[PDB]
Amino acid sequence: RSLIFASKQSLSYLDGTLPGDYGFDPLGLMDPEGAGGFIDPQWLPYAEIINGRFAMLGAAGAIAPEVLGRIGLIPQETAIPWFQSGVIPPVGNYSYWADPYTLFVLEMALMGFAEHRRAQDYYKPGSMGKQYFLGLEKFLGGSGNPAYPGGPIFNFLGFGKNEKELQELKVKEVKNGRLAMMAVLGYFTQAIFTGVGPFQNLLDHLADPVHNNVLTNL
Amino acid sequence: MQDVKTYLSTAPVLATLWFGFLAGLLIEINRFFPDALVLPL
Amino acid sequence: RPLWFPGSQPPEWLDGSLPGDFGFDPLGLGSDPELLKWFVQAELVHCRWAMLGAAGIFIPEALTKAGILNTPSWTVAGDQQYFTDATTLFVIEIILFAWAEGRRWADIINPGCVNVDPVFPNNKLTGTDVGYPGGLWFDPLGWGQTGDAAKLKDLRTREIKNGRLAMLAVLGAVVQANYTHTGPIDNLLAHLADPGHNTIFAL
Amino acid sequence: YIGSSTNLIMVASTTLMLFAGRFGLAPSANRKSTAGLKLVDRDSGLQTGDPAGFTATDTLACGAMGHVIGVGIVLGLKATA
Amino acid sequence: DFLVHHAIALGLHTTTLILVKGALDARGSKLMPDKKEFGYSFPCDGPGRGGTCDISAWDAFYLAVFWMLNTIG
Amino acid sequence: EVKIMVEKDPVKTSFEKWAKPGHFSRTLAKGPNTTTWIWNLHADAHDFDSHTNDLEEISRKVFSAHFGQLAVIFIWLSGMYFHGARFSNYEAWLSDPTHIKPSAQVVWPIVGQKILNGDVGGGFQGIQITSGFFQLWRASGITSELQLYTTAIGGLIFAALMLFAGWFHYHKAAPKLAWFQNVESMLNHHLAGLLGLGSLAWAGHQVHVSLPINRLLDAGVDPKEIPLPHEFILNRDLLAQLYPSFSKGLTPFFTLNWSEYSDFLTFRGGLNPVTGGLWLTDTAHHHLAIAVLFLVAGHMYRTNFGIGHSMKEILEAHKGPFTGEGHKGLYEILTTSWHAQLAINLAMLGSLTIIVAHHMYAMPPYPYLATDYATQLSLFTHHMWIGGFLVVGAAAHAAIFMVRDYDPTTQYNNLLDRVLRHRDAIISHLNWVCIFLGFHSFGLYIHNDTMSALGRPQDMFSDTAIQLQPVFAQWIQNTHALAPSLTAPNATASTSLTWGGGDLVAVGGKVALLPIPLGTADFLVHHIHAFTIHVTVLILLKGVLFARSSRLIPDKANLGFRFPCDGPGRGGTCQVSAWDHVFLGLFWMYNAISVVIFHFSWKMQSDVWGSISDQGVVTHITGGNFAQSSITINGWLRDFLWAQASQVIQSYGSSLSAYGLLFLGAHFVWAFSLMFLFSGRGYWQELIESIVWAHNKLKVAPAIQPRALSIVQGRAVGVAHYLLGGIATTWAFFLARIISVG
Ligand code: CLA
Ligand code: CLA
Ligand SMILES: CC1=C[C@H](O)CC(C)(C)[C@H]1/C=C/C(C)=C/C=C/C(C)=C/C=C/C=C(C)/C=C/C=C(C)/C=C/C1=C(C)C[C@H](O)CC1(C)C
Ligand SMILES: CC1=C(/C=C/C(C)=C/C=C/C(C)=C/C=C/C=C(C)/C=C/C=C(C)/C=C/C2=C(C)CCCC2(C)C)C(C)(C)CCC1
Ligand SMILES: CC1=C(C/C=C(\C)CCC[C@H](C)CCC[C@H](C)CCCC(C)C)C(=O)c2ccccc2C1=O
Ligand code: SF4
Repeated sequence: RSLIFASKQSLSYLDGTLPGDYGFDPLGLMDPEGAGGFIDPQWLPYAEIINGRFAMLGAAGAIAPEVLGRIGLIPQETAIPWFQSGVIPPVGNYSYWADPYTLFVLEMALMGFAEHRRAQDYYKPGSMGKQYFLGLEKFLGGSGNPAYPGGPIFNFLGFGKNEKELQELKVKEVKNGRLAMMAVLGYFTQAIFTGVGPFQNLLDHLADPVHNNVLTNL
Repeated sequence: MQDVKTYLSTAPVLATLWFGFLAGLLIEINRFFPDALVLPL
Repeated sequence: RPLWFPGSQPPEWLDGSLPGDFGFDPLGLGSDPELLKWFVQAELVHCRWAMLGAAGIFIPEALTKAGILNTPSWTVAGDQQYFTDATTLFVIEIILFAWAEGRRWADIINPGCVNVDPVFPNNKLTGTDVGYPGGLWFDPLGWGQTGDAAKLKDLRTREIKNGRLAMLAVLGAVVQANYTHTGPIDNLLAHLADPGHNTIFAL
Repeated sequence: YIGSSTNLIMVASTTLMLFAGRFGLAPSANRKSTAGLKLVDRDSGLQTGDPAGFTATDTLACGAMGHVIGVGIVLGLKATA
Repeated sequence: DFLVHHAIALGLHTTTLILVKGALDARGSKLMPDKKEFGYSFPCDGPGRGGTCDISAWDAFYLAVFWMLNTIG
Repeated sequence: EVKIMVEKDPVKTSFEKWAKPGHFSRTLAKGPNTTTWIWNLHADAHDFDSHTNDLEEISRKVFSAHFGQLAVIFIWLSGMYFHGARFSNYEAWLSDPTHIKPSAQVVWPIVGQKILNGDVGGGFQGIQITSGFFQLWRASGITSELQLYTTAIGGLIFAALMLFAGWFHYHKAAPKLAWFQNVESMLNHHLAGLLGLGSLAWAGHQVHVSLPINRLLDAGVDPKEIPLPHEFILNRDLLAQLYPSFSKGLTPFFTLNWSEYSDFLTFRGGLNPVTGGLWLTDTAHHHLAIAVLFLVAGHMYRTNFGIGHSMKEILEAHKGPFTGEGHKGLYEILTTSWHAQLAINLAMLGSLTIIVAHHMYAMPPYPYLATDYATQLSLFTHHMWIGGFLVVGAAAHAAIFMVRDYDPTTQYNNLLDRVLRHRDAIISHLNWVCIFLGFHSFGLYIHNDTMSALGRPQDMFSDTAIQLQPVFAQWIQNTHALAPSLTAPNATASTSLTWGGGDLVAVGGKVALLPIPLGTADFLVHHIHAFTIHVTVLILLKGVLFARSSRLIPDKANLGFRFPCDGPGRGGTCQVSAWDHVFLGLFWMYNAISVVIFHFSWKMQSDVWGSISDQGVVTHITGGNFAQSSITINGWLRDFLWAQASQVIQSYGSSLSAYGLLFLGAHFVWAFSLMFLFSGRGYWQELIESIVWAHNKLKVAPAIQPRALSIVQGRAVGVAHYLLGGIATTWAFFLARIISVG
């Protein structure tokens, strides 16, 4: 029953059925009175899920080639920060098997075969596991809530079978999800200010914290 | 097209499509046959 | 029913009765039933001209690269000199297609009227559907006139889907000649060497 | 820089304005000034753990008036002394 | 001289147009059949029936004084 | 209480309402029966208050119409950047702009119009543009045409976004009425989010992109070898070699050592002697200051976070003994009427555009703006015409608020009720000051014409005859020149060169600016300007005040806005309507703004624009004749309307001959206006009856009955051709003369 940063306008719709329902809504964004296209109580918890899971793949992924290079498990050519890895070819470009403009077309082809399927399950649940898709359309049916399908592919260890266990574990997903969005936003501002990768930013601060903070470094 | 072609058949659109074709034709006559003051035929 | 967008509801005007119907109408231009029959007739001759187009673009240029034939590229094929001038090659073709497509114009408007040969009235086309004329001049093997309708619909679906790949291909050959200034078989072999880099973003 | 005059003004401009917004000396979200400059209580709806009524809006509002006033005192004293 | 003689013919023809129109629609017209019972130089007949500004024959004379000025100019 | 109220799918996106043209109005939904239906179809097309009585759907219509307008402006900006990218000599002009004219329009060689592709310089043929886009892109730091093409396709992307948002906020998620009635939040997000963050973002551009590129452009560096704008952001040593204050790296900003930013954030003032345009260290300090000031002003009003102002509480506490219950209900005026807010916003935008015109000839913000005289004359003239049109439209929508949204029950004994209660006093005293200004300015001109005609040059109002020196303006110009020494210390130079601080700036051998003299001629023409502005205020304010009723017609509000008259009664009630006062104020805007731009063109062609030879001698275009000829109407007809029109009429057979063609066709449209203005409906209706008889004789009668244009429509067509023809006449004469002598 922990409640922080809440208002009586915010608790009119945040009744606690959400996983990360801590009452934090000062602006009043999940109000069902003016629910529209993207500012509505059906898309916004599901938007935090997809932004949470891409940031948990993002915050872990932008530091993993830098941590693994200091301990000596990957080559130093790939042991590079995230910004000088072909993402922003101004601050640095690394030569992959393809140039990143061709890799972007390969990205949105595979994202277009993955996020269009994720899109139409939100508008109508279970309507995608009917048409033939490579003999694997039966597993891609999903639940009523489109943030958690829980099929044979997205729950392939079956972890969280109990309803009380799965609901409490959904709280740990969004709280690790929300920390990862502030990490990637923290990764973004440190890449512009410090100009060096985030694992070097942790190692610089762990040696001299009073001389390598945000105030000293730009 | 029971109503899209009805909008396309309205007076300003059909004046734009005809005079676009009409001025399009008279410009292209004035390219291959320019400075035409006397009809030779 | 296979559909182009499996979550979407199929349109009312695309009921699946047409060959190659996958419900793809986001702009809804085939909503009128009178204009839908014109557009199906427009798509049939578009499909067959592009498959005839793709056999004159990608087949002889593959034989040009393999050394089987010494034909020029498809972009510069009209620039070549022949026994008839290319300005007056058009009006021979326009006259010959005023009888080919003008008599096809009557079949779309009035079905079952131009199926009889005017010079010899005993000769006639064995066709009952608009866009599929039949007869000896167009179906000499008789594969398009079958008693069963499920096999006949799938064979017409096989004709449409083979067509619309070529309409992507001939349009693909046009933009490749405008961008790369290279024959599309040579664009394929450049892409077959290094597909990571030799793309549209190779500039 | 810690003992410099820029730090001591900007700390004290922020601290005194947060002291004024908490101890009922400044306008805040939960108390309004009328045309007579009289502090009258209101229910803004914002709920925090402060019994006086200090919320997350006021610590951003009085921090800003700790900063808008505090920038002007620092650069006012820089051009003068 | 040809072109300005057609300007002259334009001026005489349009002044004659307004003046013959004023003289022959003087008694009445399809907009207002009782123009004779309102006198010659009456102002208008009101905003009703679309609008009846300059409906009188004096107003056609008025509009053709501009046309004689343009013609003789 | 401020939060998002929208609702989902109000109207279905269908073309069946496109096919029926008059769907918005109940009278036009029955179909046409006369040819006046077509004109009321366009007249009531945008009038959303006449369609429905529900303000919610009206506000949704206005919001999506704003998005469609934004899409049209982004399409226009996409076109002007694509014309810079492909059909211009912007790189050639950017190599050296003192000899190559700015040109961004190529015509097609079809019918002899290829002579309009003139020799503008740089090995380029095209129409010489006067819109100032080249100097704007030089001030933006644009070096290549690839950046112009990228901005064009980005603007096309934003135009598609505005079209998508206009469809979205009418057919998918449209806001409700209380969303638009949150005016405190709208002002908080327009002051801080739009004008504050916009000024802050353009300040960041003018710190990183405009400033180093324009510093390298002052050094004579070729733009093909100037480093690209992101290289200053990436290689900050390259940015530090031009400004050493960048070597500290954002630590003086958070430690309040802003004076250490004195290398690139300055309060210099004046013009760059290299280019003739304002400094971008001053334009970047300007934008940073108006951003740290608009973002402060955007935290003023009360949305839903407790702190702020209810502006009804601001208004209802503003009440005085000379008014009583004033300012009360004005919040209910400005949140339930779109026309009242449109009147205020149009008055501020038109007056602001006039501010823009004066603050651009006088303080030219763009490099080589002042020395390209065509750009200066066209920018001043364009912004004066836009500003005059918007203030006449401000009075228009003020009058529409009176005739259709003014509720007298909610407005008792406030400011508006008392202004209506003494409107005879306002209009009569305005009438007196207009007649007094008319005699004491134009009769002074007539007196100068008479004594110059009668051979009495000493009996005139000259600088040599009876002097009328503007001592207040001549003192405020000395106060603005002798300011940096005592009243504004921290300034290196003065605000503008036109004040009197010297600094004869010569850029390319042509005068950018110098001290502007103010004499008897300037006094006379400023009193003409005050007179014409006052008379435009008189017709427009009379239409606002007598929109409800009059002594003549006490039931004028029931007749509406676009009604012609009551009839020939009460002596004649022709043009009693508030619309007809907007119609006459359009003519008085023509008169006012046309004399403003005429005074501008002659004043700076005589006293500012010119050339500087060796040993500091300044030869103007029309040397020194404003002080002696602009005091008589014969000088205005002779040394301005005849001497300077000696390049619009003999431009035939050259590249400027389209200005001669549009000069003559503009005279045509003006004399065509006099057909609609001087005539009336009933004559044309009976002439159309004769033509309909000739059609009945040959069985070519249309079922849509041919009708004459309505009286409101005939006046609208006449004033539209009058403004179009006269404004196009001045446009053609200006853009031929100052291109020819520039
Ligand atoms: C901080 C947020 C903010 C900002 C930046 C603006 C900005 C704007 N508003 Mg908006 N508005 C907001 C919030 C905001 N609004 C709030 C909270 C309210 C509700 C009370 C309104 C309700 C309101 C209405 C009803 C209308 C506007 C209109 C306008 C436009 C001004 C007209 C123009 O030509 O400007 C210059 C235009 C531009 C510079 C174009 C910029 C367009 C881009 C895509 C940004 C706009 C999206 C969004 C507002 C902010 C996203 C920021 C993004 C860049 C990260 C402009 C787009 C007017 C308009 O034109 O309607 C469309 C209009 O009358 N506003
Ligand atoms: C911010 C700008 C703004 C706003 C929102 C509006 C909004 C409106 N105006 Mg307008 N108004 C303004 C400013 C603006 N105006 C200005 C600039 C003026 C001075 C001219 C006025 C004067 C005013 C009056 C006099 C009246 C309105 C009215 C109207 C309403 C509907 C008009 C309609 O259906 O369009 C109709 C659109 C046309 C007929 C298009 C014609 C465009 C002009 C007149 C001619 C073409 C000019 C063009 C540049 C020349 C090209 C020539 C070429 C094609 C050959 C609507 C409320 C009317 C109303 O009833 O209000 C409720 C009306 O009576 N307006
Ligand atoms: C349906 C839909 C739905 C809704 O409506 C919406 C939308 C979207 C609109 C849609 C879609 C559309 C599309 C996709 C289109 C496209 C098309 C195409 C591309 C065609 C082509 C098509 C194509 C074609 C025919 C082609 C043809 C070809 C040809 C003849 C060729 C020829 C040739 C050859 C042999 C070779 C030589 O050496 C040369 C030549 C002579 C050259
Ligand atoms: C929990 C608690 C506590 C604590 C509290 C505190 C200590 C608080 C803090 C707070 C704070 C301490 C806050 C601050 C804030 C700040 C702000 C809010 C800021 C803002 C800013 C702005 C507004 C901007 C700026 C600027 C200016 C002003 C000028 C120009 C430049 C710039 C832009 C930068 C105590 C111990 C009592 C007790 C127990 C409990
Ligand atoms: C001329 C005139 C008319 C008559 C104006 C009319 C009939 C408008 C004519 C518009 C066009 C020219 C007719 C409609 C054109 C159609 C679109 C058909 C196209 C034919 C060609 C233009 C291609 C008035 O009604 C009027 C009313 C009040 C004061 C002054 C006047 C006035 O001066
Ligand atoms: S506006 Fe027309 S109807 Fe009304 S009084 Fe004048 S002329 Fe008569």
